[PDB]
Amino acid sequence: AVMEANLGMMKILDPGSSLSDLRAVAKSHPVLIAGPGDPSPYVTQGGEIALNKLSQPVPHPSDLIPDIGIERDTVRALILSRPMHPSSSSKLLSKLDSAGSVEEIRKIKRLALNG
Amino acid sequence: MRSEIQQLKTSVAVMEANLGMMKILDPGCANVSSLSDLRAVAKSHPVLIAG
Amino acid sequence: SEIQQLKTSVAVMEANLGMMKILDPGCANVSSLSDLRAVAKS
Amino acid sequence: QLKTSVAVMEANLGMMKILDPGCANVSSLSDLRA
Amino acid sequence: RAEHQIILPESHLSSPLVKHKLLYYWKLTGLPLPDECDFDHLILSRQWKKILESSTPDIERMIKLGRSVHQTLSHSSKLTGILHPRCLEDLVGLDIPDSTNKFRRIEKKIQIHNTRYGEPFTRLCSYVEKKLLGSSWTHKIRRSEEFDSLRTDPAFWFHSSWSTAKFAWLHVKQIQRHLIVAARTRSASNKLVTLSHRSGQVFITPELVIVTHTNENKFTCLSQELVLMYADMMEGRDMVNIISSTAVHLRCLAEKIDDILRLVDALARDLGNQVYDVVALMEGFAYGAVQLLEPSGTFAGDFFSFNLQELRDTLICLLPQRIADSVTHAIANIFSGLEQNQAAEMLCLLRLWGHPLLESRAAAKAVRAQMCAPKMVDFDMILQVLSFFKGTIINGYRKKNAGVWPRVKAHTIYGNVIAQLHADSAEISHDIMLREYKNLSAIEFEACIEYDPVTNLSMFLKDKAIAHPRNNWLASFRRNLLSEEQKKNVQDSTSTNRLLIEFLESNDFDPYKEMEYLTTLEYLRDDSVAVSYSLKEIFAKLTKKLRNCQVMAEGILADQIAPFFQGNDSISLTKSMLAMSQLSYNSNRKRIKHRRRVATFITTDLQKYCLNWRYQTIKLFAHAINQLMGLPHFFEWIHLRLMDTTMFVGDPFNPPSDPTDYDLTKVPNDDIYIVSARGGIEGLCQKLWTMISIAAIQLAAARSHCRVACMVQGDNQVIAVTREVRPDDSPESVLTQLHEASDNFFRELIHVNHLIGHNLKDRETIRSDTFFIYSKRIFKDGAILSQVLKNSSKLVLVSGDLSENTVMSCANISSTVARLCENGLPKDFCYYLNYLMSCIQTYFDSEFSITSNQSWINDIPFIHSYVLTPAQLGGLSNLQYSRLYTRNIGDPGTTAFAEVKRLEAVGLLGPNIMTNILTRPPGNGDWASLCNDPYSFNFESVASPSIVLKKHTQRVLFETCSNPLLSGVHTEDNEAEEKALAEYLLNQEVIHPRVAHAIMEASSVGRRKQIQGLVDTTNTVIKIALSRKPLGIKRLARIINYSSMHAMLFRDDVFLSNRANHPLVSSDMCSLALADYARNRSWSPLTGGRKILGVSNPDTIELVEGEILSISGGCSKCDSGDEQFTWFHLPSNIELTDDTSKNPPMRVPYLGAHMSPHVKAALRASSVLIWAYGDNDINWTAALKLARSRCNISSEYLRLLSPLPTAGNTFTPASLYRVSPYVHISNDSQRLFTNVVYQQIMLLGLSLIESLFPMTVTKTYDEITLHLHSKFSCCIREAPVAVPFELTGVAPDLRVVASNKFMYDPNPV
Repeated sequence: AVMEANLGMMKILDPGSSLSDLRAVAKSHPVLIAGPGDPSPYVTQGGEIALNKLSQPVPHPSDLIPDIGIERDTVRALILSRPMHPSSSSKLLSKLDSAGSVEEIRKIKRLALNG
Repeated sequence: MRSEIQQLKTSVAVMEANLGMMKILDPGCANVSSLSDLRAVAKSHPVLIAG
Repeated sequence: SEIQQLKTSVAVMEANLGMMKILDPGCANVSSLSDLRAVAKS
Repeated sequence: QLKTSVAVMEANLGMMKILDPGCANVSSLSDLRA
Repeated sequence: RAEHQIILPESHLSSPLVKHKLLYYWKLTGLPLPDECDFDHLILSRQWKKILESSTPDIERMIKLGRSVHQTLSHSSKLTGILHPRCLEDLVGLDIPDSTNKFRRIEKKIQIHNTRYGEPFTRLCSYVEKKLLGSSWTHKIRRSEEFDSLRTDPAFWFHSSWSTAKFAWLHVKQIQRHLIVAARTRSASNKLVTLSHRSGQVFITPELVIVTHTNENKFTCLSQELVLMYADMMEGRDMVNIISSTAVHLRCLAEKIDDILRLVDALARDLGNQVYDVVALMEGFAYGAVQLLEPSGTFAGDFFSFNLQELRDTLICLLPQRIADSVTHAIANIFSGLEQNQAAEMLCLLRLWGHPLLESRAAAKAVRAQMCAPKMVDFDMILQVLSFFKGTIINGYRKKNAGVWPRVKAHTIYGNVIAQLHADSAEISHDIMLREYKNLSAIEFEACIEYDPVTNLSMFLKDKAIAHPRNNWLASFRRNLLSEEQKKNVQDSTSTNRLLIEFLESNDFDPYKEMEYLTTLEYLRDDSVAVSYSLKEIFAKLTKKLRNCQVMAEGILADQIAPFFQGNDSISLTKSMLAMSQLSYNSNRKRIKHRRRVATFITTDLQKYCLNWRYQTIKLFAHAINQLMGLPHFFEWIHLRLMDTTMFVGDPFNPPSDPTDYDLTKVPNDDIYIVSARGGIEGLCQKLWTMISIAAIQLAAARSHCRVACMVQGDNQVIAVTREVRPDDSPESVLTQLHEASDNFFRELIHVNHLIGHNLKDRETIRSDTFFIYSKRIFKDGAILSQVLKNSSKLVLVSGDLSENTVMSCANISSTVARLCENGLPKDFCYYLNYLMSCIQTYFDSEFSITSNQSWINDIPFIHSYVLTPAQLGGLSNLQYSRLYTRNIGDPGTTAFAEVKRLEAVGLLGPNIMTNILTRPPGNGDWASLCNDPYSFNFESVASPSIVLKKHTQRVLFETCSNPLLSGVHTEDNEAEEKALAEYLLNQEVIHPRVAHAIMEASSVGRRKQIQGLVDTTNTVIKIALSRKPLGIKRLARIINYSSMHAMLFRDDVFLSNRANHPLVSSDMCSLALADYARNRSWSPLTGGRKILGVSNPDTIELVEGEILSISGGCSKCDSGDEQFTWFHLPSNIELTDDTSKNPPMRVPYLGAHMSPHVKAALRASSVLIWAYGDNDINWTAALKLARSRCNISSEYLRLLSPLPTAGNTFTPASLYRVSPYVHISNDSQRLFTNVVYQQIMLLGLSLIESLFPMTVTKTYDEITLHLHSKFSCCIREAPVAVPFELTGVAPDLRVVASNKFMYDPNPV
């Protein structure tokens, strides 16, 4: 009716990773200045405010933007530390140094945790 | 009936005038507040606005 | 009735505008023993 | 009446975020009291 | 002089490590600084050409020390100045042969101790175990191989890895403490000790210790509390090595710990001070190795992989990529392969590299980055949390006040749902709080809570520092370091700036006028308010008025509003937490709609919790509590004051680096400053934040449609999300429902904390089906998970600073060894370990002393019988063998004589010592000393130095007390009233010390003692009160020579005596006959021959004669005519590992109004006085005159309000709970103790059950049944005839002031 004549939306972009999905999923809110200070370093040309993981306005939104060693060490920790029959533990450790990708380590992780 | 509708229209007319004075943020940052608002407000006894 | 629901929907508007007003540190002399509709209407 | 009330609800109550523009810069206390 | 030998230097680290104290003393000598300190902000700015011309002794020692150190190094190369922690690995291997040969003199005597007394210790332990377990278990009484390794290697403390550096750093520490004591005296002695180590030297002064390596041409400098940090970490990691390599279930850890230590030492040479960003992750690797052992495939290895990724990410920024990979692989192989307890034991690796060097500028940057940040919080989520906040307030007030809502404004009750609950005063459900949140958040209250500003009174008596105001803030720093116009802005401070002393001296103190500092907004006009921040890694420093209002606000919230949210305290926290992990999956799996409830756990820690609260988030919650109290403006003060003020991180060696800073309102948001802070400070306003966190947790519970049992103490929050299942429901379905509930709740908790401005992580929070983490203990499947190595790291060798006290040092050793025995160790190992460590203690105090004993320190049977005789009788032993099984509730005298009788029987303690204790000459003795300390003997003894200094400062600080609150506390005749009351109570026909202790504690005399004992007598307070009034000559000579007088008094009384007047009782009678003989003989000059009675209780080990039944059953006692026993049963085939599908049901084992408290104490004194002496008119007149001192009741209201005459006159768990949650107790065939004694028997029985299963055992195999038979004991006595009489004499006057709310109740009840 006569409601959008005063409340200016400000297009907040909470990340609830590129700049496209941030602009795509970004609800517009009428933000209300309560504390003292200057909010001008945190808005952007176009009226958009990017929030942190602590709901903190950030100066530029680009602040908001695998491995095999860790994934093999953790599955060694799962084979070594869980209760398991000692032949089967040595068999799962045998076909783990022969791995060569992140895939087929995840097969052992779902092969060890499922027995 | 109609009198309560008149009070609803008057109360919404008060609400739109109160939202016209709040510091809603726009691109440009016209209505900001300093730290001297608290300093000028704290110089007196805390007041009762109730009614 | 719908008017009786509009009354209790219009009343929490002022009770929320008084809440938004007392969040400002410049509204620090607003005593807590005061109606938030009365804070909103002032 | 039923439409302008929900127009105040959607932009007043559900969508309302509260900004505290904290002094994340290098400026003295007497410079913030200006 | 002798006044300087009272408050000794601290022997252990109690303070942070300031970098610029060390760099002040480094620059003050002419040595080159480290190369990361060339462009330092404080070193390049101070005027050293005036500092070095002060010609104080503190600078002359440094200049002479630099001429000493520089002379030994060479000019052919570059002198390097390596700073901590880049010198961990070199000081790790420090090897002074002058301290090795000085500890080998102690080792040579401990080996003679073993070869003379180790076989009677075996005989003792086998004796007590054969008595408590019967002679049908006698083919299973062997000493543990922990005990046997302690028995073959007596010098466990001397022959481990890390022992040579432990020797060297303890000798360097004791030399530097001696030099500080010598430098207190104005003298001209050579205060420079040079030791020579393997390839280098060590230079010791009261301020620096310099270690020089001469082949590498390097040196390092260490400050006063940095050699304490090195000494503490050396004996800590050495004792961790000793305990982990002796204990059988820990021997795989020992090598691992050496690896995990030495590797990180090698990182400290090239990570530097950021190596403690690696050390901080070590805790995480102990929490992820427990989560490897999950019942499902979910949650397993999530936090482990997260910490391994964090360790890689911290290493790749500083190291090469290959070394980061190899170190990450090494950390991954250390923490892998562990058990459930062995993974929790690796929480000892926290304080084991020590602490970083702190500075104010980096701490202030870390605070400004998060406390001056902008925030954007959602208003609707504040309304939802406020709805649950106000609904929890309404339900809590309704529960407390018998079904009545708070006084709600009638025009603020919106809708038809809350207006219907208001008329019925019905309890609001969480679903109505979520549905009707727009109507429940908008509700207002009225003044319907009568608060009380001063309630606790112990929080106003704490030794908290007060910041001197902001026109004098440059007195925060050392005046030597300020600039020339910064020295002109420093004034003299007449105050002491302590909360205690400036609370006592502040007359015209009205609490309701001190709260007007906040309600009237006068804290915000006031231009003298300064806040100072402290160096840490929880503490600030406020001004006087603002600290008073903060203490009041915390007390008011914790007294009135905080129990509405339930807070969700030692036994009741191992019953609310040990029963909370009974809800886990593996606790009830043999059991597996709405029949049986299970839970899965979420331990969350919020990122930067206290300094992300804004005024915009907390304002409506503070508004609700202000309306509920009737206060215009009280509970939102911290954000409004810190927005308007500037604060600084205060440290005496860290001044402002700009020499032209004089006024705080003009300094930039820079160096040490936080200008207009918007967050909160930790500890301040904690109760409000905990309540808002509970409201958010219950909101996340209702938004995800589940029930939740939480527990939150700030940023550490523990949630059990619960789910009700069928017994015939499949275990896969139970695990699936728990995982879905934990996922839904955890998403909603993320969501409602992000919108009120907080961050708990998606990966750092530990979610688990099995365990949770509370007070840094892991609670896992109804059991507490072991931390023996943490307690081993604190098994240290000097305790306290108030004198050279050996008794208190051996007492700390005994308490730590008892805490080791509680975390599951063999009993014989802990008992002989305490003997050997107490011998190490008592030989470490004749040598290595920083301040006569030549006759008795070379006497091995004296040192044996002096460390093994109990402390109640004059020896050093604060560990009876009964304390290994249970708690010390009972009579200390009968336990003392029972241990002496056992030690005499097995051959440890000689026959002379028993008869010399029995024929011991009596002490001075008063009726007041018998009343204030019952269970006590009138033996000649020296008073403990801590008791004397504590009592002196309590008597000195209350001489200048002037405030109207607590005005009648310090009277001029309180000692005369105490002597008169004790002579009235005790000097009767029948002498009862315990009921007289109860009466005097319930009167105004014990109330004065209780109020004066609330003051915080720290070392600074004791220094202040000794400066304001000196101690004397006799008392101070007793403080200084306390240990020699204690030892020579043992030598004269009970070790070396003739005693031709042989006593009546012999050494073979029961120990309570012995203790009654010793009391009746010792108090005989005071008493005159009457029987001090009503005191002694039987020792629990001496009382019972246990028996474990055979396979067929039947006991050799009950075959001999015995019927009185307690029955203990343990079911067969109990798993103690994750395979809990066939375990018996687990339960919590056995562990142990509406008036003013003045009327409660008065009625308690009335009940005790009529119960103990008689019930007639003179006894009731005396009961009236004693109860009249605390309240204002009349004679007829005593007789209809006094209770019936009765016998009423996790931080540290009692034990691990592995097989004690399965034991069944029947105290049915024993009818004599159906009382304290059957509690002792039940606890002894549970400790004997769990003693049967060492930590290497995960499965039971048979059934165990105990009969604790106690019928044919020598220590069984029938209760005597209570003979009433009239109290001869008249009761003392017991005058009282009427204005005190803390000592008197003027209302006629």
